[PDB]
Amino acid sequence: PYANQPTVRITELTDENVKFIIENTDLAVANSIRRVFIAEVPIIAIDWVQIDANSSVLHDEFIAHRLGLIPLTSDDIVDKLQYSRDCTCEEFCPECSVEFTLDVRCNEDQTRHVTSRDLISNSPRVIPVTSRDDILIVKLRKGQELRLRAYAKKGFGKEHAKWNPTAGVAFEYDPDNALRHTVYPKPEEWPKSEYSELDEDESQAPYDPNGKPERFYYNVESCGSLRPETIVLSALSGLKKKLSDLQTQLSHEIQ
Amino acid sequence: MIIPVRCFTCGKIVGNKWEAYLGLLQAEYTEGDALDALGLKRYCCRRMLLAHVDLIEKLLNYAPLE
Amino acid sequence: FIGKIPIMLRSTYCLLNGLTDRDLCELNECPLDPGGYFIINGSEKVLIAQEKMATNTVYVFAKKDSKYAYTGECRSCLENSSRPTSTIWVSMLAR
Amino acid sequence: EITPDLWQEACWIVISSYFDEKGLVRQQLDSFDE
Amino acid sequence: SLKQRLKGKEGRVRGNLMGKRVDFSARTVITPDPNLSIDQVGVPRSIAANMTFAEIVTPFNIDRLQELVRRGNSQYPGAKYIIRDNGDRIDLRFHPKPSDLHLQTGYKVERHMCDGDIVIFNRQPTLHKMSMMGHRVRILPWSTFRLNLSVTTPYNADFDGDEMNLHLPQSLETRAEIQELAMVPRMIVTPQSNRPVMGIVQDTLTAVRKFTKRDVFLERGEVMNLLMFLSTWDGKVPQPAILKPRPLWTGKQIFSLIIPGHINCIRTHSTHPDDEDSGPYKHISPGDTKVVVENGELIMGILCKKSLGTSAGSLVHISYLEMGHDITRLFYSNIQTVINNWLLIEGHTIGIGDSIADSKTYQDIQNTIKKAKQDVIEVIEKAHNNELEPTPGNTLRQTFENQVNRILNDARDKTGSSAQKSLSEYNNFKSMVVSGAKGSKINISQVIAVVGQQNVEGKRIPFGFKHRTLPHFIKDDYGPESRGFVENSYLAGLTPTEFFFHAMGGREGLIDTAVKTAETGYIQRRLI
Amino acid sequence: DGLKYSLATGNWGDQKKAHQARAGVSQVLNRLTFASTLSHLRRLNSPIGKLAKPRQLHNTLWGMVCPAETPEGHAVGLVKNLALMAYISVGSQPS
Amino acid sequence: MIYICGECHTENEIKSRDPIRCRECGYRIMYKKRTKRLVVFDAR
Amino acid sequence: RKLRRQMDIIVSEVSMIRDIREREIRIYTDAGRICRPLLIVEKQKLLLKKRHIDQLKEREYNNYSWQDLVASGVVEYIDTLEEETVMLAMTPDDLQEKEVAYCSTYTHCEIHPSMILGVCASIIPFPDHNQSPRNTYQSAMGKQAMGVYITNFHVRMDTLAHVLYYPQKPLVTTRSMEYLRFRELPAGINSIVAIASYTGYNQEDSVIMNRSAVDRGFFRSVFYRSYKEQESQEEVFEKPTRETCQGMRHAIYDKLDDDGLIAPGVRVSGDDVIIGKTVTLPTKRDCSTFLRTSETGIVDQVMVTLNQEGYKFCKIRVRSVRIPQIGDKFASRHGQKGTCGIQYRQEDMPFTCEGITPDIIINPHAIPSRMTIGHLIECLQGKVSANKGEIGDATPFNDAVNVQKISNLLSDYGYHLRGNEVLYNGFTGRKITSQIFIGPTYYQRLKHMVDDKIHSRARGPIQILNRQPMEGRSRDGGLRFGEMERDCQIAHGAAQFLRERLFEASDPYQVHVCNLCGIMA
Amino acid sequence: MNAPPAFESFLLFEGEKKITINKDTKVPNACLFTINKEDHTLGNIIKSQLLKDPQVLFAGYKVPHPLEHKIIIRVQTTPDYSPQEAFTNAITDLISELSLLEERFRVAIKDKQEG
DNA sequence: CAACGGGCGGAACTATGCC
RNA sequence: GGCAUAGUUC
Ligand SMILES: [Mg+2]
Ligand SMILES: [Zn+2]
Ligand SMILES: [Zn+2]
Ligand SMILES: [Zn+2]
Repeated sequence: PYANQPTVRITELTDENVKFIIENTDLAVANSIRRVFIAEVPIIAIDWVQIDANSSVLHDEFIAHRLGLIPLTSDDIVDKLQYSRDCTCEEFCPECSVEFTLDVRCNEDQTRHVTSRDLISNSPRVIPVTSRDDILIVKLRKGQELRLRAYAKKGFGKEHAKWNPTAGVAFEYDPDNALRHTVYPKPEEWPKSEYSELDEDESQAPYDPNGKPERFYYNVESCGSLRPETIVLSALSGLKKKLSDLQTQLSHEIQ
Repeated sequence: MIIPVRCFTCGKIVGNKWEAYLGLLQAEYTEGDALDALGLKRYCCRRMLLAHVDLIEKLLNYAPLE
Repeated sequence: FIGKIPIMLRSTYCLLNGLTDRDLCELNECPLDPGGYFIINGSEKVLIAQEKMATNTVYVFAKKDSKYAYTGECRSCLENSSRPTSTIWVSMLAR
Repeated sequence: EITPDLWQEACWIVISSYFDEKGLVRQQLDSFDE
Repeated sequence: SLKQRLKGKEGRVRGNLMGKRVDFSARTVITPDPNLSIDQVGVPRSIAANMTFAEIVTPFNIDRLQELVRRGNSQYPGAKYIIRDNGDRIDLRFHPKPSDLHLQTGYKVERHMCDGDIVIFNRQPTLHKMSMMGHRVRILPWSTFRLNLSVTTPYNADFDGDEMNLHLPQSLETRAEIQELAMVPRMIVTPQSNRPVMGIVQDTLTAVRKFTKRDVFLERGEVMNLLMFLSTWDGKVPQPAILKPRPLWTGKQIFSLIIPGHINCIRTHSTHPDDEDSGPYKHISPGDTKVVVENGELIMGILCKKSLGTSAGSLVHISYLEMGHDITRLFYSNIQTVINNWLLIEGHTIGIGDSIADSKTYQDIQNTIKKAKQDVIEVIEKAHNNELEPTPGNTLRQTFENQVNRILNDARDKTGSSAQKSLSEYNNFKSMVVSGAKGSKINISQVIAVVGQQNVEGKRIPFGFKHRTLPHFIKDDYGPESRGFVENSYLAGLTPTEFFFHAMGGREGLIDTAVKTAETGYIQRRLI
Repeated sequence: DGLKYSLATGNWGDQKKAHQARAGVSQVLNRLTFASTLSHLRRLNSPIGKLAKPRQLHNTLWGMVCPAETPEGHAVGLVKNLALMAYISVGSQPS
Repeated sequence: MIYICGECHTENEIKSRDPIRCRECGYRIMYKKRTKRLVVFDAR
Repeated sequence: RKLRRQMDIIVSEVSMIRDIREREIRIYTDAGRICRPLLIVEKQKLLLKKRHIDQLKEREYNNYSWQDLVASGVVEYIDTLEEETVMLAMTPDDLQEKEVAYCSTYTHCEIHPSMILGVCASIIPFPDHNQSPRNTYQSAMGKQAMGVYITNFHVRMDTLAHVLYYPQKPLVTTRSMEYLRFRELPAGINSIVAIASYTGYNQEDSVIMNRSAVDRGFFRSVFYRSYKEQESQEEVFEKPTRETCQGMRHAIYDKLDDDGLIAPGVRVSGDDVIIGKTVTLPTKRDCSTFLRTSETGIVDQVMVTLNQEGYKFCKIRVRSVRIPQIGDKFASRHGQKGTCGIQYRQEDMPFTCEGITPDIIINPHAIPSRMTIGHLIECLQGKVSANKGEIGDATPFNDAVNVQKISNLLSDYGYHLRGNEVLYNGFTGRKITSQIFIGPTYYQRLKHMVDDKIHSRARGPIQILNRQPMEGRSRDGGLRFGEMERDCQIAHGAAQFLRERLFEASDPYQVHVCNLCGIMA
Repeated sequence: MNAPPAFESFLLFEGEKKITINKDTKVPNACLFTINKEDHTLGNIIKSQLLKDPQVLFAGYKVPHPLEHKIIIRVQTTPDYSPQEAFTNAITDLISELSLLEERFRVAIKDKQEG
């Protein structure tokens, strides 16, 4: 009637990728962590645009939508910030948002590429990930002009998918089909998984009636906003705070 | 119209790869080799570059109002 | 001067006939526009090809329960001059 | 000088030349011109 | 003229007295929603806030109605008007003075439509009385008319751009009329053919067969979930069938909990042979056919279209006739929810692997086709040598055509039988055909083996050109290919002549569909 | 005014006699998609008013008229579209 | 009120009760200039 | 025939027919005959040669073209009633060759048999694996898809216009789309479609859409509408004032400028005033134009000019971005149409081993009865093409493209040959027992949305002659309660509901009558 | 037009309570917990943890409608044990497991980089 | 036997020309 | 405001 004793092993760790193996954990817990990677990890992204001049070939909502999807490095200040709905300011203060400014005009005979290199922020720690190519925003002819002011709030991927900090979360358990959770009409047509521990002749592991899914394999790839280790840690802390607040509310209700 | 910033299916950023992709193609690369070189690993990301039609080049031909 | 005749777009007597794509873009006209329509009071009109029975040929048909057994008509026209058609029938009474 | 089993490109070269010469709305233009 | 004013449709009598435009009506797109009950309809918040119902003030509700008036026309659970006893109207869409907001018994408040309101839902054309039934309103976020899926059959409605009409009765008298007369659960069994007019539709129906196979053993947690989705559940988990070495339930053991009351029924699965009922194993049924329900428990058998469908004497029909509309409604809802949430575990699909046959089957099909073409050639040779003898009552052309068509039909049917009997136990075409969800053995045959002969006006493809079908054939060619017998299946593809002949064949179906409708409507109007 | 009116309304004839004038020529160009524009510019019409014969797909439409593209409803088989390589003669004189 | 000419792209003042003509190019199609009022776009 | 082939005396347009049995020669110079080009076969060998092919493939900087091919006597124009005296061959290198002799006197040959299809039916991939009604339905629905309809849409004031954000050219395309320019102005997006029954919201031709994909710009579009008004008493463009004009409404006039026109970039909600115009009543009457109810668009462009006569003229355009909701209509290139049923986020959609959630989920019951196997083959070919890097060829009659070849090609990239893939459940994380068929198919967003179709009424405007509710969603009209509906209510027996629908809900009235003569008094 | 704002799926509004406790009168020692603004991310963990308890006889959860954000959990336990105690113990055990997992992942990161 | 007259689906949504 | 015509959905 007690908790488990999970263990981890990090197979590969780079600047955009973490591969690890969780063991001695329940499938529900593993999948809940997998879901929290995608949805409930706070990220800084642009959420308020005011276009002073737009003589380009894309309309204002098009440009604003493109601006929203440029990822900003929120490695360290995403914890410090507050939600704009949770702040004492009127609309925006430095404690709950980061302000951006873009002002580009083309006066040459060559098409100019307005990229994320041109977004300028007041805080030096929240900058587009392509500022230590570039994310193209719009192209300008001669005489066309763009100028705007934007504000970067804080949020997570349940609200909008621009706050989703990951690129592809590969989740897989039981690479050899020893638990028969999926049934193959022909087992020999199916390619073996990357983590399979079988020979070149045997296709499926023999059935294991007294087994449960353990040893989940992950691969969390980051979209550049957070680094792929803080995505995992923020998910374990982020899920842990959801359970704690549930326990607080239950204790009030019982009493 | 213009290449999207993110891949629709998974969210990997493909909005900074169109110029590099065109340059690789101009440098005598096959499309498969160019996509492999740019790091587009899964077909959801690969189709974003394979099937893109860049109309903003055509839209830039017409003179602006001002 | 006896009147004004509408002109079909991209035809030999339009202002866009023979122009290159750069000139078309200068005139704010799409180089991909196929043409072949009229501009009447702003709106764009398209004539629809209308099928008709071939003229100057003898066709022999039959009618279900009419007086005649077999009929034959020759819808006759003269080189698109005038007198549009004159369908002469040479029938044959039933038995 | 036959074109054997290389036909799947020859036929489409011919068709491309056709559509480069004429187009798709040639009927309307030719009828109005005449 | 006045006679023209009164003459026909759009004319006064028949266009403004026998049928006229009404108030309190809405029309928008319908989309599926398997989480609703049989007699519920999902309504967007905009339509509800736009349509109103007049409620008379009494001491039982004066506080609630006063709060609604305080909310006003802006907030959705509000009201739009206050109608005095004298009849004079008070507006609430703008800001009124505090004096008019006073409410006393005998007043009327025109509140916005809320949950539980009774409405009449219709899809045009209205053919039988199961096209206008009463539903209970539930308010849902987005802007389409959500409605359940078993109610698709009464309306003949699929969810591809369709629309339906909403009518809101305005008086307690008519509301009670619709509640006691035209509610959806009360129209389950039609008086046209004394059969249930609605049944399980194709997705719970393609999955209840798989659920009710013998192999389905359910773990403890899966049983917990499925029971969590049961609305008519006592609260006691039944003893598992397999008790050692691991507790396992069974799909029948849970469909028994779904089945209401003490219903006794005996049906037969759609793949039940003609020897089980005769030889031994009559009551043992090796293939698990011969559905038996005793005391409301599914003892044996596999459930399909012939048990849960819209046919006479089916399980749903027995449930209605024995228990009533109020229990048959729960029967439908529970079947749908439990089977859908189990299907989230098993899954379903359809693909090329399900539409591809085996090499031996391909050899059989090609052999049969070659034999049929040879036989047609032989018949043509005998006819040319004048050795063919006419059949009494038929012309020489008629007997030749009859022999040719008979040979080709035999070929098509034999290839179809080979394709059917060469399927597998995991094939999804077989899954959707055996359970009766959607498709047929002829469709499987056309996908795998042979599309078959194309006919125009009941005869073979005619001679459009001078004595030949197309410019690619010689004159006077009566072979199977010349007159349009497609030897290929849809998976292999059609050669250009077969493509054109198939288009000629499908044009007739499109024409008949576009033609029959007006005549059918006119016949029904004359009868009425 | 005569040419402008006939092209604007579609009633092919004089304004005073728009009763027997055949309506349905000179439609307003479809601009929803480029394919819509092209298939509108290459379109035929059979002036037949319910008989199946003029609505069926005759054998002689091979390579001249699309076997598939047709509207559904009250004009199934009466509105047709040219095949891809089909051409329509412009006319000459047999001198 | 300032309207931008559709041919020479030159803005010129035109008031009410005034033929819509363009100086120095003689065109007849004029476009209104973009407003100075500020409008806020979510970046969704 | 020799003279027509040389193009010396008889133009290539003229047709010549010999009726051998009836001894008649018919020559037509008429206008209106319909004809198509055909290759010429002299003995058994095409007159088209490799020299012609090379001179054609060097077409640039060589002034050798189709006219120079026709003038060489290689191809020919054949009208319909000259086709009755000709022997055609569908494919040269297959029908001219030595066989068991069917015909050894071929007189012509087909260029390619796939040129029998029109403009809208040349975009269907693998049409020979489909069903003819499905091909017809796709031919119908190809004129309703939303993409960029013309490149100069920014200077066109068209009454209604719809343009997609990010169109894509198909990954599986027909060879004859290069002539239709579908590569340059496409209409649709390649979507990762999984054919599965997930939660029951795609039953009966419905579609489950990924909401996270939609948040990234998937199938998003714009809607442009144009309004016009001219000042034909004395109508004048001017800003009305509440306490000086006779006619007035409950709308806002504070958006307008001095001359009565909204400047571009001004957000206008439903039931606002765009153009303010006033009639001097012989003291001023308001005839302002109002936004069509519930648009919530932004003014895009305002054009001021003079009409034919000389009155001032104005056209104003309004744009509104349309994000795909749960009522919008989508369709593939195989006659499979459906409406969005519900939208799930990325965390809820089922995923593969590699984190590839489908963009669209469609029901497996749509396939067996409709027999659109071109859909499955297009999905498989797209899954091969997106990995290989090429763009698949789906021209109708090929003989060099088989399902077996496609499957073998797909097996070389690590996937199951027949296209299936093991998916995991989204909510619970457990493997789904049945493997799902998933791959990139080319989908279209049809013109039919739900925001342009939702309509309701409760005591609105009323007609003048009959005093019944108006007709038309734009006029807040009611829904007709026809004779079939009243017959259904008669069959029900709901007499009071029927009387309410036909009398009280519609026009009620009262009159007086004399008890002696039945005449209104 | 009828589009709910995105934040309504996780933000409690004025008046809404996070969790409400109701008893089940069909079977003794049964209780239903209704949680507002939650989904499978919490329902699945709580159910799977309740099933580990040997004194829990029933433990399930369901989402009554995907368009309305609300979670219902039903747990029945053996006598001399209450479902509220089972629920609280489940949450405590989940928190302990997550804390241990985070500690071990952090030490694994430390070992992997610079080690 | 011939001539004359009335009869021929149901809903719904856009657009354009004209009085 | 009304009359007419055209297209489209089911
Ligand atoms: Mg339908
Ligand atoms: Zn703040
Ligand atoms: Zn991707
Ligand atoms: Zn100018």
